Order: sequence, then C-alpha cells, then structure tokens
Amino acid sequence: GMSAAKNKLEALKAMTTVVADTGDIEAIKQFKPVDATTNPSLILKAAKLANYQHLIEEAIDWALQIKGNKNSQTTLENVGDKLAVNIGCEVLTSIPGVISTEVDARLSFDTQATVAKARKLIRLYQDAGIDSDRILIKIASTWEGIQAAKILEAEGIHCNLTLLFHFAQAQACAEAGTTLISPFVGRILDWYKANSGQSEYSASEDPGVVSVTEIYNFYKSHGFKTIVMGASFRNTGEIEELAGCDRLTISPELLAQLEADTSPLEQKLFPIKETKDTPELLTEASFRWAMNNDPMAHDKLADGIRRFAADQVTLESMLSKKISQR
Amino acid sequence: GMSAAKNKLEALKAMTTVVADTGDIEAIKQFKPVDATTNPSLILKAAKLANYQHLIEEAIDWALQIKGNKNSQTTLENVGDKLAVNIGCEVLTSIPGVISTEVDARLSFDTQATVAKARKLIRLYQDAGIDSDRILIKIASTWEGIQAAKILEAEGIHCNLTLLFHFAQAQACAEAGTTLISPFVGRILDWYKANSGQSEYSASEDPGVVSVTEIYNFYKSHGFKTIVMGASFRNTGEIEELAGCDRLTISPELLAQLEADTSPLEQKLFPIKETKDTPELLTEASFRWAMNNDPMAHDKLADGIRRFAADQVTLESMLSKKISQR
Repeated sequence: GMSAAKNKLEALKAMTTVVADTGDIEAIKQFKPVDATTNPSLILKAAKLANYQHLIEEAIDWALQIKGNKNSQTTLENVGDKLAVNIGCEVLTSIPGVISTEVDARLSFDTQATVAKARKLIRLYQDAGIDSDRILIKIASTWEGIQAAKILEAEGIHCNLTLLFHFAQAQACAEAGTTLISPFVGRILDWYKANSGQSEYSASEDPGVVSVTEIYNFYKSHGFKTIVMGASFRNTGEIEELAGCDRLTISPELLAQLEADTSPLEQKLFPIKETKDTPELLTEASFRWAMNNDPMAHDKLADGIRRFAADQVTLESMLSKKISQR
Repeated sequence: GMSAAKNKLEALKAMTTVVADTGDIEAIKQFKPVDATTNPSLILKAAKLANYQHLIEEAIDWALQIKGNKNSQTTLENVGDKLAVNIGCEVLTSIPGVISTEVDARLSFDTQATVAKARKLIRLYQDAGIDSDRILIKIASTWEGIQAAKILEAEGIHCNLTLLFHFAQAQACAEAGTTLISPFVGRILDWYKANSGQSEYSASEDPGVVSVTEIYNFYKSHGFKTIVMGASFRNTGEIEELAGCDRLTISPELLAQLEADTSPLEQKLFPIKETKDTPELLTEASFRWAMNNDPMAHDKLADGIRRFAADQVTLESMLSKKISQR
C-alpha cells in the first residue's frame, strides 16, 4: 500500500476525474473520459473533421428553418452557437458526465451580453433534449465574466471559468459561487520560458503547477466549493505533478502518452481539511490591481481572449461560405 | 486572507510546531521554541561551552558519588549519559514542550541493548525530577532500532526515530507505533549533490523535501499517528518548502535567518483527510531489500550512525581526562 496499477491513464482515473480536452468523438471513444471540454479553437478544429461536416449543415438548416426571415452578422452568430452545441451534443452521447461549451469570447468584457449568450446556449441544449446539468458554460475569467457567472450560477446555470492565470481570479471566482475553474497550466509555462531567462523547468518548479497548487490548497483549506480543473498542458510532467486534483482536462496527444506509460503514478494532491475562515471579500479594485500587477497573468488572459475571439471569426468566415452556397 | 505576518520565524510558528536543533540555552532563550533536539554531535558541541563546564562535573560527581565502587569503560558510559541528560535538563527549564535525547549510537543494531539504554535515560530524567512525557528518546531508524521503539512505545516511553532517509523506514516506524520521526532533509540533499550530476536543486526539486513530502502525505492520508519532524536542513529554502508540517527542528543559524526574513510565508503542507485503509504490514525482508536498493538511504543511515558513534568516543576521550584529574 504505497500506490494502488495497470498504467498512468488508468491510475489517474482513480484519484482524479479525467477529462478529454477535445471535440472529437474518436478521441472520446478511445479514452473513455467522464467529462469533456471544448473551446473556440477546438471547435474550429473539430469543424474541419469530415465526419462532422453533416453537423455544420444541420446547424445552417436549424439556423435557417427556424429563421425563415436574414441578418448577415446576427444570423452567422446563430449558426456559430448551434455548431458548438451540435458538437457538444455529439460528444455527450459517449460520456457519462458533463460538457463544457464556451461563449463567444468577444463578449468577455460585457457581463449582460455574456449571461444572455449562456442562457441562449443552455436553451439550445434543452431543445436538443439535454438537461442543463449535463452542461458547463465556459466563460473567460475577466471580472465581467465572473460577475456573469455570479448571476448565472445563482439561477442554476453552471459555469466553467476558464483562462485562469491567477490567485485573484481564483478567489473572485469562488467568492461568486462558481461551479468550476480551468487554470491554463501550459500557458503559464509558455509565458515564463519566453520571459524569464529560466527556460528549463521541472514538474515541481513549473510555475503553472505551482500556481494551480496554491489555489487548490487555498480552496480546500478554506472550504470553498469550486471544482479545480487543470487544463491546457504542455506535458505529462505537469499532469502527473497534479495527480489527485478534482478533475484534469487533457489533450488526446497527452492522453495517449499517459496510457502508454506503465510506471507507477504517485498521488500528489490530497483531500485537505477545512480549517480557515472564509476570507475578506476581494474587491474589484483589488482584483484589478492584482491582475495588472502580474505581468504573466495580465499578458496571458488578454492573449487567450484575443486568440479565442480570432478563432470565432475564422470559424465564421468558413460558415459564411457554406451560408452563401444555397 | 491569503497568508496571515511579522516575520518568517513568527509566521512558521503558527502553522508548524517549531523546534530548536541545539543543546545551548542561549539559542533557546533567544528563539523561544516549543521543543528542542540534541544528538551526539550537538552534545559534543555543547560540552565545549564554558557555562556548561559545571554540568560535566555534576555528571562525574553523580557518576562517582552513586558509584562509590570503577570500570574504566562502564563508568565512562555512565558519565556520558548523565551529561546528555544534564544538558537536556538545562534546556527543559526554558521550553514548554519536549526534549529529544539520543541513545549511544553504537547500540544501533541491538534492540535489547537499545531499550535498556532508553529506560536508563528515562530513569535518569525521573531522578532529576522530570516526567517521562517531557522526553523523547532518539534512536537511529534501523530495523533493530524500530523494533526497540516498538517495545518502548508499547510501555509508554516515547521515541524520536531519527536518521530517517526513506519511505520504508517511515512505514515501519509508523507500523510499530512510533511517536515521532525525524527525517534528515539536508543530508538527502548532500547525497544527491555529491552523486547525481545535478548539483543545483531548488526547494521543489530538493530530494529531501520531495521525500519528506511523500511520507507526510502517506501518514495523513493513511491515518497513521506518528509525528513528522523534518530535521537537519542545509537552508531556509527547504524549511519554507515544508511550512505546515507537524514540527520542524532547525539550527540556530537557520533560525536566525528565518527571523531576519520579513517576506510572507506561504503554507505548503496541509491537514489532509484520512481516506485510505492501513496498508499491508511491511516485513523485515521487504524493509531490508527496499533499504539496500536505495543507494542514498543505504549510504546515509550507515554514515550518520558512524558519525554519531564517533562523536560518542570523542566525547568519551574528553570525559576520560576530567575523570583522571581527581
């Protein structure tokens, strides 16, 4: 009784809820995760799949057949959402748990627009015959996005707060009653490698791992209920260094790697007891200072937002063509 | 509510029972720890103190006045023990907690001789008017020394199992009902630096820290009651990387350093929940293989034993002179 095997994928599945970071059933079928996650990039990617081409149409159909009478932008944005939901719908058939679908990132600094879109996406899922509880609406972790999550969570729409790079986002998310957070580990790494002069890190010193660890400890030791889900890893090293965590979402590439590795897997994160009083509320002004004060988190949020919004438009360009071919 | 300050010494005192690794009241008075620890080296060292010279006599006196009628070895070994106890006695006056006094390390591979000596040392403390519960008898963590600790602990003599370098020693100690273990962190470091080709380590990758962490987690997650007390540090980095631990014993040099540092101190070790079943008993044969199989722990135990036994004889040489001057 030191660890208890088979291989690392199987091993991890026993101390941590494993989640596939992909839009593609093929990967889900092969790895049999309990949740899955997508995002604008992964949706763009999945949309390029041959077997998924049918889903683009069924989206335009729905968009059109519902919308008998055309707003070249408004109507594009309805096909966009439907496609994401269709793709979610497909993965859902093959997983026992939950799906994470992300709102249009262009909405990131606008709380009300964000909540509108979340309810929208939920409704679209209800239409497809899916209980809202099978769903996590993913929102970039800006102040505004967290305020959104507050409102939604208060009426039982569950949120995945993503692009999380910092303690301050963590505290705020939790203070607002968020269901889950998805800190972007690999990206914290990327930033430090490209900016620090240290440019080799090991699992322990990996600043993403260090960050997600502080947060995890803070959550459990303070009784906060928000699920902690590491995401967006550069390597197995980091995933391993987090083994024990509530959940972890993992690329099919890294997923394959884990399954192929037969070495034993030491648990690193543990159930910790609640022993500290819930702390002073983190104010907007304090949040914003914290966040401006940390170069890497300041950079990496903005950039992930830029990147995801960009992928929204390139996704839209491609949908526009299919649009005009009628 | 992130951390809650004053300086690092004071900070650590709040998440961890702080212990001074020294024989000298001057250091105890200055740092006001709750426990203290000594060992053959520290006793040899303390014995060189001017203000302590009186204690060497009072030891020879007692040895002689009790022993009206001289065995040149046997009688030396009685003055030895008394001196350690006298020195413990002195530190005890200035600490609210417990003292750790180590048996003659030459006894390390002999269980019965060891238990005899422990009871002896306890009795000597009772004579000085001290409840046995104020005392931790320190024993090298060989199989034999652990078997000793079993016997003693079963009759309520409490043990500090020291020179701990490995998981296997940890499991065995705990399975035998040991009160406390003192893993030698700095020494694990020393070994790796001198043997691995990696020769810079940071707090996270420090193999001592890594080891003591695995153990700590194993203890708490498995319900075992043995106190974990990191010891014998090369630097503040390691002590910090362990902040939260049950206790930590620390040199006055490192103690000074901690007090002088005003940066905030993040807690790293937390109260973890008991969730796993007590594991299969670790057999002698399995212990001995584990231990032979790990170059560093195999080296470092033997060597710490050699070193401590050596310090016993050099301590004795010096006592022999004071002996013959009558």
